Amino acid sequence: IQRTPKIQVYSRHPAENGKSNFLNCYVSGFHPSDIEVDLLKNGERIEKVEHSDLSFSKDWSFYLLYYTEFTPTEKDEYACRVNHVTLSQPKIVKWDRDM
Amino acid sequence: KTTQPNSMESNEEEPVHLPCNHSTISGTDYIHWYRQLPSQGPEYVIHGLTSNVNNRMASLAIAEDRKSSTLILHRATLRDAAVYYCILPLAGGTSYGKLTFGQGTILTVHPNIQNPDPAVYQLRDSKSSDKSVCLFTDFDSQTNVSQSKDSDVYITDKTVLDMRSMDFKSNSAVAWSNKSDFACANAFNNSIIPEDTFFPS
Amino acid sequence: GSHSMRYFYTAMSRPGRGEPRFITVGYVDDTLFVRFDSDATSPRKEPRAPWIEQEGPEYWDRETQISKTNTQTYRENLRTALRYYNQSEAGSHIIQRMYGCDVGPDGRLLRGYDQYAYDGKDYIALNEDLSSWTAADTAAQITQRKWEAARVAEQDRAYLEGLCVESLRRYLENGKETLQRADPPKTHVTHHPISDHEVTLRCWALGFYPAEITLTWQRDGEDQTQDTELVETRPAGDRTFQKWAAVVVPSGEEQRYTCHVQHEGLPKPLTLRWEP
Amino acid sequence: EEYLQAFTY
Amino acid sequence: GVSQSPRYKVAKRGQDVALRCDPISGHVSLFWYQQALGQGPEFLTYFQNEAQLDKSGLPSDRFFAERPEGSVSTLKIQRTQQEDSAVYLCASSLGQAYEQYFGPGTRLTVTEDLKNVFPPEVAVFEPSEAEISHTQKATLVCLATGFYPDHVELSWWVNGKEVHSGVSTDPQPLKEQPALNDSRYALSSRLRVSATFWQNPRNHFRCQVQFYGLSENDEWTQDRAKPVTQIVSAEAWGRAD
Repeated sequence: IQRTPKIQVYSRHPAENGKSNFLNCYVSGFHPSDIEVDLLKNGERIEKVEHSDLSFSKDWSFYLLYYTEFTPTEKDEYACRVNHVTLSQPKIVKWDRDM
Repeated sequence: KTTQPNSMESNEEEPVHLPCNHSTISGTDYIHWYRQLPSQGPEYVIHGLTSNVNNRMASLAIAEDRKSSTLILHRATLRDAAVYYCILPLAGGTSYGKLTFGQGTILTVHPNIQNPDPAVYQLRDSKSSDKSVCLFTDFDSQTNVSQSKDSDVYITDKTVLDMRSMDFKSNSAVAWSNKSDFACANAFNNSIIPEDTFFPS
Repeated sequence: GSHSMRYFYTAMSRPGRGEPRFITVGYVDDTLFVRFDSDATSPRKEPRAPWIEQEGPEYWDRETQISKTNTQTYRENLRTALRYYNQSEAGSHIIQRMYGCDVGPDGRLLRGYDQYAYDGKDYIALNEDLSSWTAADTAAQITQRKWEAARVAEQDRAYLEGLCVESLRRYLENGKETLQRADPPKTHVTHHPISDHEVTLRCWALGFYPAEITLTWQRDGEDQTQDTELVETRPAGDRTFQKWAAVVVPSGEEQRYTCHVQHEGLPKPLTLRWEP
Repeated sequence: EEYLQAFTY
Repeated sequence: GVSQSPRYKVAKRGQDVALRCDPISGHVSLFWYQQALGQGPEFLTYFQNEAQLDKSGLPSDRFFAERPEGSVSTLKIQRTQQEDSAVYLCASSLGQAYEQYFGPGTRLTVTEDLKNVFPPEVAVFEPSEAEISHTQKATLVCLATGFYPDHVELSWWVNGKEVHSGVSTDPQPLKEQPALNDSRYALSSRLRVSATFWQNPRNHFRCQVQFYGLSENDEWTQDRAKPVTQIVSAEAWGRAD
């Protein structure tokens, strides 16, 4: 079986400008395991981005969390770049403080 | 890691309870039994975990706390005479099935020598007249054969002889010596032989 | 109350890019507590909760030793499956396993699991009787006859009725201050317009444990099982969790709508509203 | 604690 | 099931040898074991298909095993020393923790000099008269002596046909001069048959010993005949009076 990923981008604590935090990308319900997941800032691909260990739900589909420390501003756009076999184009979700 | 008797004897056509002790076994370690017949590779007999298993040759009886087990041959025949190994292949979840054969239990099956006729016979060589050999035969299983205390005197362990058309079994030992002066009359002096061992001359 | 322990295996082949890889993660309820990855430098079983570090050196030798042996075991499984399904050795394939137990307040084993998959589809799974097997297809039936003769079920039963519950009870005791103390969701409601007539009202549940939760919006006390946009429960990163429910509404009606929160760590079901 | 399920497919 | 060739192998200390194993077709797992005289087998190495995953039992780096096509296995022993003298056993199984079917083993004896290799001399010993009168049965004894290495297969043949009934061969050959490091061995056997078969002039009893040692590939420096692989036998005809 082949399952397309579900994706979520959110902060760890309610977004507060100037206050440090953690930016999360949550990929779930996907199959097979391989997944190119990037956290972006203004386009720049961030290094020193960590991820959880591979695990899976009741129906065998995988979930991973990608995080890194970040401090939001009003200037800066943050996003998730996801690629997976089931996708035909790298997928980019923008991060929204109200989501 | 298992411990078993170094050796064990029994009568033919009798049950044989081969014991094994495994003090330090995992709740999840399988018990395995292998045997190796003379001059052949080892073979699998049976395995189990908590409940008692059955063949077809063997049964396996695991104690209630699982700290020990007995392999049970229901009806031992001569062909069952082997080394019997009790192995814990998983070794408390540290190993994958390669076998740590123990030292094992050596099992000898004795024929039921019902009507014994103990005797020592001398056998001339068919080619050369001079060369000689002693055969001690037709004794029952109560008798042990010893290696004689002499370097130049060769004495074989007993072997069981199976005459299948006559339903007849017999024990023998063969003795021969380097020395041009050895007698059958004294050849088995290092053994306690039946008081009515027949001596022809 | 009721508690679970689960282990999760992933083995994935990767032809011409190394030997297959084996990940293991361990869970008590919703808390990750142990991990293993075969691609790690000096691969060993590592702690992921403070209360597990408590286990002595004997524990971590046996745990690492098991995961190393499983790297080998699942490498064989991968291969066998190739031949079972007649699939070229140039492709990548995945095996997954989950096992473990559930316990009631008395420590008694509620029920046991051990399920195997191949490429995301069921392969074989131990039945609730802990005595027999369900094989999803003809391939898995080969495995079934083997495992039946091998008596694998007996091992699973011995583990689930024994070590599984004994250890789970121990982790719950040593981690009692965190594992058996549920964390109330911190909640509020936000307000975002769409035009002049339409606004969105969003209901946030934050910092709660366990993961299990319900959020429902109510227009004048009627359930919006339809018009509520509900996100799948997501991890915060600090071992707790997140969720939000939202609905499109016309301006001025904000007060007609009410958010309802159900969670173990709340003494009673919580009702909520957008604040003027 | 885990346990080793050594038996293969 | 599993086969292993050669069955027997005599080596000069210092020369290389390769041992072969054909596992049961379709078996994923293969195991090599060493069995040293008087002890249980002892894990050498394990293969999963072609991969040598566990070579933890290999006494030294001199020991090299391969399994190119995940089928047939070859254990190479280089610069053979005396201490390598053992039976090497091959086992295959359906998968790692499944029952291991073993081959009959290859039997290696490493000697300092091929001059120590001697084929057996064989003799048949005729039944005792008193045994015939007393029990109505006749026992023939076969004595194969002065052989090295201990690499023999002995069998009885009555009227051209191998017989198993009424036969007993020693499981272990003796050392004749236990004192020497290269001592030669003797072995004994019996065939017992009812007197009347012995009391027939036309009944032919033959004791046969298959010795394994040298071949025509090997090279010989001595004066006595090359001790190649060979049958040595002795024989006796039945007797009326």
